[PDB]
Amino acid sequence: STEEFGKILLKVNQDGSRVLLRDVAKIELGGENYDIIAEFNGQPASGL
Amino acid sequence: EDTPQFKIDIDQEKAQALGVSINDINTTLGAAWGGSYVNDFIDRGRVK
Amino acid sequence: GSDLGKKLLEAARAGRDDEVRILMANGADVNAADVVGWTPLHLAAYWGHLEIVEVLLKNGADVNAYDTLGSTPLHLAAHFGHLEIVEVLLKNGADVNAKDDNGITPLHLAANRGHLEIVEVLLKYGADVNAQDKFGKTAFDISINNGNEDLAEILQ
Ligand code: NA
Repeated sequence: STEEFGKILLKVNQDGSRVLLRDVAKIELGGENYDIIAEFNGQPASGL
Repeated sequence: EDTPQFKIDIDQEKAQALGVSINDINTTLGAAWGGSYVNDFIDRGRVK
Repeated sequence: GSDLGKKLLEAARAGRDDEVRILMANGADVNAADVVGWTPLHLAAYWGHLEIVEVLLKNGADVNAYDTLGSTPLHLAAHFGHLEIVEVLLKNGADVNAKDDNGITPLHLAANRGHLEIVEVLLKYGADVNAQDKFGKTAFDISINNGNEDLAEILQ
């Protein structure tokens, strides 16, 4: 899940505060690529 | 059927705090308890 | 370990209510434990079999029985989101502040898996919100690290 990737510990600062991956990045379930977008009669679609 | 198994959680913060790499932790556990195929030697003309 | 003890462990796990009933009548050892120290109550708590948790406690099961790593049925029930079983265990005198060998409590486990209803019940029966595990972590420390907004607000 995004939540688990979010709480990945990148480093711990001198004062003891934690830098998590969600502190340096937005974490979402997104496409491997964003090249192909398909429509069927105008409405959203995928296909083979 | 499902059986009892021993879940161990590595504390990433404690490892980083003591300056212990996760590679060294995971190798030590894996090598010791699971075994590790390192490389080949030659026993009386046969690679093993 | 007896013949009926092993049968009860398997029945408690499988959720076979009618078989547990017959085994309770024949005096199957309720304090029977497998090699990892899990009682029928441990197993019933884990797999979420409410009827059998109730029947085992009626038949003098140890509500605070601990496995070889110091984990109780309340630990299991709290961790795996079984709200009804948590209430029953606490009503039959389960230690709400029970610590395993890692210093982890039912509150810690419930907080980790974001079981809000269970956290409220544990706090209602007087769960120590300031209780620290072996790493000095509270149920609150778990809520902010997990980024659980609702949970963090309750553990005020
Ligand atoms: Na690794």
